[PDB]
Amino acid sequence: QGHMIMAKRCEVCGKAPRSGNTVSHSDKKSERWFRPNLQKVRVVLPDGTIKRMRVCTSCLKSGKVKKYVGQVSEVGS
Repeated sequence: QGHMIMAKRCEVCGKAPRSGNTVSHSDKKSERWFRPNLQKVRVVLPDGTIKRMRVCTSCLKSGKVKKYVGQVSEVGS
């Protein structure tokens, strides 16, 4: 393999979701289930719109993205 380049990655920074080892709690949510290491977080667009985008945990942790707050985890760190 290696020629099949159709993969799901961060639509914000382009990097792939290479870290999804974190068990969350109190979610029990399902937006067509969860993606492999990818959390679609509902963010706000500067054009005045709300969009679900696939964001990598790296970007989620760095929090340097245009966000509408889509993280309700009860643990700080």
